[PDB]
Amino acid sequence: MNGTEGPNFYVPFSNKTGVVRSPFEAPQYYLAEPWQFSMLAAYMFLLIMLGFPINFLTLYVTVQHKKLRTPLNYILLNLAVADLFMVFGGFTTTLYTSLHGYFVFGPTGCNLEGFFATLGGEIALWSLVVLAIERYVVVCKPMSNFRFGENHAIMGVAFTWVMALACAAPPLVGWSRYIPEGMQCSCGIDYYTPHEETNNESFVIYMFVVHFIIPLIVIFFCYGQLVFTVKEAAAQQQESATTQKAEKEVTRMVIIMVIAFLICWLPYAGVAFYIFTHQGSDFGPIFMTIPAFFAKTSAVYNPVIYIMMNKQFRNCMVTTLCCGKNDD
Ligand SMILES: *[C@@H]1O[C@H](CO)[C@@H](O[C@@H]2O[C@H](CO)[C@@H](O[C@@H]3O[C@H](CO)[C@@H](O)[C@H](O)[C@@H]3O)[C@H](O)[C@H]2NC(C)=O)[C@H](O)[C@H]1NC(C)=O
Ligand SMILES: *[C@@H]1O[C@H](CO)[C@@H](O[C@@H]2O[C@H](CO)[C@@H](O[C@@H]3O[C@H](CO)[C@@H](O)[C@H](O)[C@@H]3O)[C@H](O)[C@H]2NC(C)=O)[C@H](O)[C@H]1NC(C)=O
Ligand SMILES: CCCCCCCCOCCOCCOCCOCCO
Ligand SMILES: *C/C=C(C)/C=C\C=C(C)\C=C\C1=C(C)CCCC1(C)C
Ligand SMILES: CCCCCCCCCCCC[N+](C)(C)[O-]
Ligand SMILES: [Zn+2]
Repeated sequence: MNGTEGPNFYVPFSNKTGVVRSPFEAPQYYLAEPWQFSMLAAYMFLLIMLGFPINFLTLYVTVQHKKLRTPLNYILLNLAVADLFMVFGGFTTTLYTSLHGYFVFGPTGCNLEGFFATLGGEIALWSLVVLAIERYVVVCKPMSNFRFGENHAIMGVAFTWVMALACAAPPLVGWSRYIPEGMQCSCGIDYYTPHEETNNESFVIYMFVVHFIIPLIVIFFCYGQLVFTVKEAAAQQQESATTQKAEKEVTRMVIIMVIAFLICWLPYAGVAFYIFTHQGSDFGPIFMTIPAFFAKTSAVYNPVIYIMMNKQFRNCMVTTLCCGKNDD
């Protein structure tokens, strides 16, 4: 056996030397150097100390400024909340797990870490869908005399929560399950075992198809409509050069957010898909540790892209932080 399966775990280390233990029962220092566990800990600590203030700040600045009530403003507020859930719901646990080198909080700890990570990632993915569609509607206005206003914004946000929970929750109640990965200090979906009792196989398929591929199809479609229009379907829409310059700011930003997501999550995606199609194969704990922990920057990069690429949000922020002068 290249790894060590247990009732509820899969250590990617051979147990021929009898050293393997359950990531729920004892430290995993046999897996790698303890200074590496300190690196993860240190890492999570930074993510928490960065993620807590940039998200809250985003959330706070948005609420405080009434003029910040467009679909973008709404979507980014939504991410800010999603990220605070990742930070406080998940990262605190992954931090503490890294410090002890195992899930001292047992499977309940693992569920927290896996849930909020999955939730935050998916909320970001589906939010991208809502934005692309909003860019589509606002930049090409295909449907009739329609208004993607505040009302749809709310419906947009609720929508992201629905899809994301459709992915993150089922493994909490019997469809697949959260399971330790890599050095055993973070938890992901079970790509590792078939465990037919929780119908693992069918969940992983559902996840990759509905919670990765489909959303990418939708965004790709929208991206199609925008390239086309910015080309020859907009010169007939008489888009005044004055609005386009502000609607191109926002369009560029969404595109960057989409690229950042791919940069952040594809590596995890690939390893997961690999493991899934090579169960039992010989891979170490480092194979998934790097992509998994890297993906956790998803809790941080969005508000930063926001601050850096949306002048209106930026100015409001400086205003909030400087009190009065640097508004809404
Ligand atoms: C655990 O990992 C090892 C690799 O580290 C996997 O073992 C590999 O298994 C394949 C078959 O699935 C072996 O291929 C066979 O090679 C012989 C040559 O003697 C050939 O006649 C067969 O037709 C076939 O091609 C491969 O050699 C083997 N690698 C080694 C060196 O062990 C294994 O599948 C993984 N899981 C298990 C079973 O523990
Ligand atoms: C990796 O292999 C090691 C041993 O190579 C596994 O740990 C060992 O597990 C055995 C069987 O559970 C333990 O033996 C116990 O013996 C008493 C006899 O009084 C019996 O009453 C128990 O039911 C049990 O059979 C043994 O203590 C333990 N060895 C130690 C101390 O490490 C280990 O479980 C394997 N990794 C995993 C968790 O898959
Ligand atoms: C230098 C990399 C060459 C190895 C490429 C292997 C391609 C095997 O096709 C499998 C299809 O998987 C999708 C993308 O492939 C990337 C790695 O494949 C591993 C499968 O998870
Ligand atoms: C640090 C902990 C992590 C990364 C735990 C779990 C992550 C997932 C189950 C991720 C799922 C996916 C997302 C969020 C978006 C890209 C596709 C996906 C299905 C791999
Ligand atoms: C539905 C399939 C999606 C798979 C996405 C794959 C992205 C590639 C990322 C690196 C994976 C390569 N590998 C084998 C080292 O894991
Ligand atoms: Zn409306």
